[PDB]
Order: sequence, then structure tokens, then C-alpha cells
Amino acid sequence: ALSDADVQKQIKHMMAFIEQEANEKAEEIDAKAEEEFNIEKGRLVQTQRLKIMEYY
Amino acid sequence: TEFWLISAPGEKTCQQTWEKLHAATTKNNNLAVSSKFNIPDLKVGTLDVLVGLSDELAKLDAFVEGVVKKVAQYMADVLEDSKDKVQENLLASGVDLVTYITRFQWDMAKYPIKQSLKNISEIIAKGVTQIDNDLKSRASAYNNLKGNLQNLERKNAGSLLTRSLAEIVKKDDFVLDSEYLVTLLVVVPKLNHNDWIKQYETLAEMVVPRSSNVLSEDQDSYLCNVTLFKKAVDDFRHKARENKFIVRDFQYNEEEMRADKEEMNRLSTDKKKQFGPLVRWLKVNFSEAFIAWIHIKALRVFVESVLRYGLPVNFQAMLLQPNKKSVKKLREVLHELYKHLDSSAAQQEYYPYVYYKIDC
Amino acid sequence: FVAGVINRERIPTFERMLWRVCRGNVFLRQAEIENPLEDPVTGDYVHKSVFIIFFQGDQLKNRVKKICEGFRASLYPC
Repeated sequence: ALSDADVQKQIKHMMAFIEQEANEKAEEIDAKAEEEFNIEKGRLVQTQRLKIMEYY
Repeated sequence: TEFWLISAPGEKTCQQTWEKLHAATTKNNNLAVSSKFNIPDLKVGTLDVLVGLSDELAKLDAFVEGVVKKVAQYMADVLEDSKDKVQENLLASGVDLVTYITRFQWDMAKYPIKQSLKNISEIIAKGVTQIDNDLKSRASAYNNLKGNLQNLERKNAGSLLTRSLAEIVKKDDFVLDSEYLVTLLVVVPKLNHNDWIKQYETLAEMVVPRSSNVLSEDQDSYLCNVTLFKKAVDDFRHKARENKFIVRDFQYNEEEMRADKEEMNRLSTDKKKQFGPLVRWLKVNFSEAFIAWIHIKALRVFVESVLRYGLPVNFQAMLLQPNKKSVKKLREVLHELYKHLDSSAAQQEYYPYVYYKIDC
Repeated sequence: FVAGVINRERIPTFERMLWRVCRGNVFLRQAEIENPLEDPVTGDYVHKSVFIIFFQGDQLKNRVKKICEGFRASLYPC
């Protein structure tokens, strides 16, 4: 149902979806990375501060 | 009242006017009424989520369409601000449906634009779901009230042969506090009224002569009371039946008649009191149902436009108010205008553009 | 998707059905078989021609699966 120009159009469209998906996934990955940053930092520092306080 | 909702690929800015202002090319040569469709700019992820959303929205659309039409019928049954021959619909956004749709706006108050579509859809779905349950329950309770009230009206309906005597019999109609006597009420057809008056005195042994009088009359018979010795009642009612007179199974009872009168007065007042809040409840539910309905259609437009044309999501969506007998011309025009984009992807629903109907 | 065994009975409509599900998001693979093999269901030899689409989206891949199952196409390539 497509001419070569339209096949190319369809492919460009797919590529666009590929790019949009990757862009969204990466943004999600960085946001979660920052949440995990703060969560793990807390876990670790609190855990050892506690150990220190107990020894104190 | 049907409106057409369409969307073009929007490659060029002329599409804003080609769908409205281009008298050379526009609808019925610029004779159909068109207006701008306000759409939020929402986030899309991959194409499969869009596919899911399309399916979900089609299902949500059908659900809400059914709900909003059902509640419209409920109000039609109520007969307040909407009838089947006039006032075909209720106001939406505080304006008439024609006004609402013509100047339709996106309700960002309910569907924040910073959210993903998945969440927007879920939010709408929840709203219309709650509205549906709230009004279904309310309507059922109201219908049950209407039912009981009609049941009481029917109970207190009919002729003296069957009609309740609550509004007929007075204390002064019965011989009360007698050791031997009871007062019975017998219905004698009017044609034999004098025969009853002449005959009742001799229907049974030990009856009180000349005691007969008339409590009520209707178009077929008279209801007369007779005082008689308790033990002759069997002979009285037997022989009365033999002479084609019908005795009612009734004795004076103040408490039952009062209870019936107040229960009817209470149920009628309750009907009025619920009516008051009924119309406000249902009208608000309608308003919101219609707003959500069109919101759903707008989302169906968004999803299909993006799914077919890709991103960026810049499409030219327009509403038409079709003119009588011009459907064919509009379809021919739209086809020639947009057929080159699909040639075969899009009878019953497939057109070379985004297309939905609004059924009003 | 795959260069399978099809008589090109419904491929003219297979493609359109794909366009109907999504706007041709992925190109189809085309092939033609010279002196095609005898189709097992047919029990005789018919020319075979294949035009099958591959999709990256899961909802649509599943949709295509259903179409391929419904349509006269050969699909089970690994």
C-alpha cells in the first residue's frame, strides 16, 4: 500500500518512536538513580552512625 | 443532534483554516459549522502503550456513553429539565449541550496536563465510575419510593366495590360498642339501590329495621351500612349475596385508616423532598458525565492521531456540526482532501483522518 | 516478520489489516518462492509469496500474532 517514499516515511516514524522510548527510559533511569542515591546513602550512614553511637 | 469530530495530520498551518475557514475547500463550502478543539499536550512513551490506551479508551468511551445516556434517561423519567420530545439533553458546564460542545474545553482541573495519559485515563475512569455508582444507587432508591407511592395510590383507587374505605367510612357509619349488634357495609348496585333499601330489612332474622343508610355512592353502586345482630351476619351476608349484593370485608378501624393517610402524605412529601435533591444530584452528575464523555473522545483523538501520524504530535483537530443531507458531500470532500495519506488504511468507520461521531 | 509460505491470498489485505492495527510502524519482509513447495494443508503445490511485518511493540506484536493466526499465512519462524 506504500511507495518507496512512504516506506521510508514509515521507517522514519518507527525510528522516532525508538528515540522517544529511549529518551523516556533514560530519564526514568536517572530519576530513579537519584532516589536510590538518597535512600542508600541514608541506609549506610545511619547504620554505621548507630554502630558508632552504641560503641560510644 | 450529531456532531462530527475529525483530525488532520496538520503538516501545514493551512489545515487550521482548511477545516473551518477555507470556503473554497471547507465543509459544504464553508456551510457546516466548525470550531477549534482544545486538546492538552500530553506525554507519550512507546507505541504499544498508545495501543493499550486506544483499546482502553474505546472501552471507557462506550462505558461512559452508556452511563451518561442512562442517567439522561433517568432524568427524563424524573421529567425535570429533560423530556423525550423537548429538552433532549441536560446542560453541561452550565450551558446547553450545543453550547458545551461548540465551546468545549479541556478540564485541566480534573486531568492535570503534567501527568501521563495512563493516569489521566485512570482518573477519568474512576470519576465516571463513582458517578455511575452514586446515581445508580440513588435512582434505584428513588424508583423504589415512586413504586411504593404508586402502590398506595392504586390501593386507594377504584370503585366502592374494591376501593379502600379509609376515606369513606366515618365512626358515625358503624354501630359501635354494642353487645349484640355489628354494623356491616354492603355494596348494592345503584340499579338495585331501592331494592337493597327495601330488601335489607328482611334479608336475615333479627335485623334492625329502618337502620339502613348510605355512606357513599359511585357510578355503579351505593355503599350502605346496616346494623344487625352478630349471629345473623352469616345469614345477612349470605342472603345479601343471594340477592346480588356484595358485602365488603370491613370494620371500623381508626388506626389503620390514619396510618394509611399519614403514610401516603409522608411518601408524597418524601417524593417532593427527594425530587428537590434528585434534580440537583442528577443534573450535576450529567454535567460531569458529559464533560468527561467529551474528554474521553478528545483522548481518543489524541491517541489515534499520534498512533497514525507519529510525533511531534501537531495535528489539526476540528469539530463540525453537520448540515442536513450533506453527509455524502462532506465525506467526498474529506476523502479527496486526505485520501493520499493512507490510500487504504481507512464504510463503517475508516476514513483517511481521525474521525468520531457525537450522538446527542 | 518472516519470509514464510503464503499463496498471496490475503496478503493484499494482510498489509491493510496491519495498517488498520497501527500505521505500518514497521516495514514488511517480502519474498517470492519460485516453484513453490506443495502446501501440507493444501496437499498440492501452489506458488508461495510472503509479506510479513515485525513489530517491536508488545501489544501490537500480539495483535499481529492474532492476525497471522486468523489469516492464511505461515508463521512460526524462530
